[PDB]
Amino acid sequence: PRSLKKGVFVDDHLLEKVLELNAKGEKRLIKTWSRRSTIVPEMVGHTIAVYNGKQHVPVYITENMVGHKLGEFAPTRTYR
Amino acid sequence: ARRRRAEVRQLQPDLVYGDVLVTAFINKIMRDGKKNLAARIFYDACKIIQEKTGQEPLKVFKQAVENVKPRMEVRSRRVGGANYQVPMEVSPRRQQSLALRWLVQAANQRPERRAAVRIAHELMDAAEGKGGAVKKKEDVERMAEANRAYAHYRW
Amino acid sequence: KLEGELRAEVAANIKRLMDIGCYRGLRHRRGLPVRGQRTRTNARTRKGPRKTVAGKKKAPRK
Amino acid sequence: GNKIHPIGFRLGITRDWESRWYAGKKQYRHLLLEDQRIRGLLEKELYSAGLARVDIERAADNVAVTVHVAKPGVVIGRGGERIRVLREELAKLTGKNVALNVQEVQNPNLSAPLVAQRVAEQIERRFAVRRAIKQAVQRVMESGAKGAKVIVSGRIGGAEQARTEWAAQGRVPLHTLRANIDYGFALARTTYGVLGVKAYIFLGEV
Amino acid sequence: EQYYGTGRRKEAVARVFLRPGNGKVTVNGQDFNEYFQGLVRAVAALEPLRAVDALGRFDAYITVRGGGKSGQIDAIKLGIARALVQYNPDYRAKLKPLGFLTRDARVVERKKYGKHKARRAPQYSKR
Amino acid sequence: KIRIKLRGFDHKTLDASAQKIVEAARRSGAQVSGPIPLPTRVRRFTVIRGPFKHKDSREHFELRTHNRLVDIINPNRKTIEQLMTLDLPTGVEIEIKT
Amino acid sequence: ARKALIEKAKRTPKFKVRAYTRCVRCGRARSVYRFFGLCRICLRELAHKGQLPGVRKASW
RNA sequence: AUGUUCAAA
RNA sequence: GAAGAACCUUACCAGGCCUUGACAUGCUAGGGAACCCGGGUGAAAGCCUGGGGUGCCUUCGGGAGCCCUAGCACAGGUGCUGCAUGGCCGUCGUCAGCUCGUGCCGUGAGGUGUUGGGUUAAGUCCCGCAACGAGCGCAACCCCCGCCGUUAGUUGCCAGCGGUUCGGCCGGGCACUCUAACGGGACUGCCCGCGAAAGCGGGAGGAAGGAGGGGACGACGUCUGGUCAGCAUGGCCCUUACGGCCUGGGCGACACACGUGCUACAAUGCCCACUACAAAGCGAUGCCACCCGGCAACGGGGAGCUAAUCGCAAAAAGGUGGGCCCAGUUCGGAUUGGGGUCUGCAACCCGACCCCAUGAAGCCGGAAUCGCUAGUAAUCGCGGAUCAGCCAUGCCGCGGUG
Repeated sequence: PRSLKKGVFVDDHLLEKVLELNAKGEKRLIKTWSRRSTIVPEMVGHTIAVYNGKQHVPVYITENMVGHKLGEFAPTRTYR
Repeated sequence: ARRRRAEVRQLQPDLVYGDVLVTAFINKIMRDGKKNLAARIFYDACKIIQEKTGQEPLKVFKQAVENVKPRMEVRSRRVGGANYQVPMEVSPRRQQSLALRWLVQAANQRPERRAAVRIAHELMDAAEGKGGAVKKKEDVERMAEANRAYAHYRW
Repeated sequence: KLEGELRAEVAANIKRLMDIGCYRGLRHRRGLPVRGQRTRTNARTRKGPRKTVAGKKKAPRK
Repeated sequence: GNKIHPIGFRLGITRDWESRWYAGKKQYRHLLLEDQRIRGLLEKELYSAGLARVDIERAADNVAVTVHVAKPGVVIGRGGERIRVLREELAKLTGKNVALNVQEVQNPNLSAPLVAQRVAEQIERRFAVRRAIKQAVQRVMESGAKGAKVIVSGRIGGAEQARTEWAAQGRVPLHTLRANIDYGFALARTTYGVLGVKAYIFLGEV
Repeated sequence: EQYYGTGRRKEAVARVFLRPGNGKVTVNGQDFNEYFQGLVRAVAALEPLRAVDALGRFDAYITVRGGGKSGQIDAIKLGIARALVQYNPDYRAKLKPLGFLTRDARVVERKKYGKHKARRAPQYSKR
Repeated sequence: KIRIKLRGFDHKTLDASAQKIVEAARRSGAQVSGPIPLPTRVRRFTVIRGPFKHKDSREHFELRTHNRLVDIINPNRKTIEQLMTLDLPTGVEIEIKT
Repeated sequence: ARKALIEKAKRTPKFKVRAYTRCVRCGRARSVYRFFGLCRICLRELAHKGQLPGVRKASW
């Protein structure tokens, strides 16, 4: 039951940096500390590497995981 | 109470029978100061004592209290090592406090889903000489008079 | 959308965020609370009965 | 660690405030931070003058400020040249445009703050603490006062173990809410460390 | 012509105006039995009347504001007790021994810090 | 009809103040509505006595603000003469709205 | 309460949610009252001196 | 029933 | 400690970056010096950079506000030591005590006084006594609550009259409630009883008593009590860093153990509707009237307040009527799926709120253990500080029933 309102937020570090790669097709990697950003279609297919707060983990962004927020795919804590 | 001999709070008589003893019983039914619901329950009950019993409720009530007042009770006490349970009389004051308390307690120990009824039926049973209320009362006296050996520790 | 067909959906949902690296899904696997609550104490409704273990006494764990 | 400030305790009676001016909500915090800025410099400057109190009245962009001193001279200056420097250094802090009166202390020997500072200083100069104290109580007790008492913190004489020195004469009822006891505290930076100084003076009663 | 007596209880003020008449009571407009619609205690307020065989001899207009209908019932009871004296000051002799001319000073107790309710102190375990 | 509203911390610095305003204008305008009181608003500051712990130390501090009104109907030049520039207290602050 | 950490006065919040009271005398960020700009301690210290205009000791 | 030793103020 | 942890806070961790180095007063020297708008790179910080773009005073040599650079003061360190300290606080303990001066007793440590008898809440007071007095403490002097009067009436009411859209709305009126300032009131003062006295019991009047009820207030000292992380401060240590900036993470992990709490186990109950009594507070980018769109959170619009005269506000328990019919239930709400509002640059980690669905354990707690002596416990709702928002079921406070 999540909620932002009107204006799906996405930091434009990777945004305007991800679509620039949409011009030449895609690319081979990215890496942003903006785990705060929502995922938009243009991200699909791509492979953004998010920050644990220690590491840059490679996250393949597929359709099924659009609406989510990157960080939700880069675990923070280490347990068991 | 180290100093004075704490006098008893005098209660304003009943708003129907003008009987203080009744207010007392109603206060023992009350909980969270919801004195209305408390007064109601006791009156609804009095009208349940009128139906199922051709007698005046007020007299059934007083009769009850009477059979439920213990006249002897056991009070613990340390006497050379062990704690011998010394048997002794019960003040007129304490008799009431216990009688009323016991009634409400046993009453709320009954099954009938309705509060007002448990009180109604408990009171009656008490009058007849039966019921959880009179049990405790007779249990107390039994307790004393069964320890009537250490009664020379009169207290 | 009621009964079976519904439980089918819900189950279907969970299965999804569970198939994708999604965290919320891992909380289901691991069997721990999902809606970000404390798991150091009070999580019995999600963990089950306490599973007591041996411990460290003198160290005022009061 | 008990007992309240003898002043703050009596503020309702036998002791008025150091800043008596109305204000509120949006101003009060601003109009107060100022007062502290004021007092800040005065104490940093008028030390040798013998500071004792800084009343600060107000009404609107025309502040009061009535520094109380033992040596009103040192304050004023030559012909009144210093009361020019400060009084000006003042507005370079508060455009507010404010006065700067100066009352003299009738016997600095009945000013807890003074007696305190008096002792605080001696201690800094390396005088025998207990002596300085007894002396002080005497001076105070020897020039009026129905009672007095001084207290020095610890590390008396630079001793490795912090102690606490006394001295007192005549009634000094901290409990009586109506005594009129002047309280004064003085610090005392030192080669070996800080040592607080407390002065208590009792006058009349009712 | 008219008689007055205030009356305050547990933080309630009742303006009591007696007036030779039938014996009815207008509490804040509503009838005595209308404001106190269903309160086994109400009957109390007028007790100072029956005290000296009034009621069916007087009449009362009453303004009541503050507290709760229970506190008001006692303020009003005191009002009717006071006013009943400005009328005939001789009523004291019988009206007072009952204590109707007293102002029950029992008020809520301040909620002290450290405690849950002025007294109700927090509980401990293996102290 | 000049409505004056006086507020002060000292209940004397006002009764003195607002009272001057009454005797003054009482010789150049109406007769003044007398200095009417008005409820006081108190600010409580409950603070723990010492630093570090001792949750039950406390000690209360309040900053009570007092108010006064007056009200001078029938404004007549000389009124605004006896008042206009003849005040005295420092712990006071006015607001007027005729 | 390090000079360095009294960048609070810097306005420049980049976003106004990063703003924070701080004591206007000791920097005691932890329990600063608004009406005074002072922290629970200083407020108490000054109330004792009388430097808090019309701030007497409560009691009732 | 049991709960080591040791300095300064 | 925390009366407000998403970044901030923040002191920790990871990674990027800066070194005379977010704040203070200041020095020599070269230089552009107020300031305003963009771009490149970036997670942000930061770094690089384009650039509209200077008037001030002068002995005409040059000097200022402001600001960059290089070197400097030396700055900076919540880095160690609360057994080096100040300050402040907790604590025995609001307990009845702790002492001093002189005198007297004793070789002396010390004693006497402060003990004894009566009494008190009290080392309170009385009587006695080699003791006579005094200081800190008790009380008292200060604050809140208990009755009356004066002053003041835009709070208040047909109290009392005329009108009414019959709302105290209108005129009018200060009587009353009240508002806040001052004055009166209680002192065992009066009466009976005992007592040597203090005082104990009883009674009258009185709103009220025998200190009437609740605060503030903590003696000489104790604990090598607590805090160098609020601040202050001796000593030790660090100065490409044990300093500084930034982004992100952490302070919010879990097989478990404990403390303090919230909610609850149910019909003396739950739900819907109708209807009634409160106090203390807060309100300008702040409280938010009223009107509209939305089931709603909330959005749009917009009055008044700088607010006894408008708003938050509905008090809840309660009374009246209906539904439920003792069941893990119309108890209990956890938990989870979905939709959505709102604050904020931003709510994955990690906000609160709304609506639908979901609807766990729990059927009064073993040994053991805590609070409170009357308007108290118990129970019900209301406000505040902090504060964008909020994890408040906490804290401080208010009144209702009792």
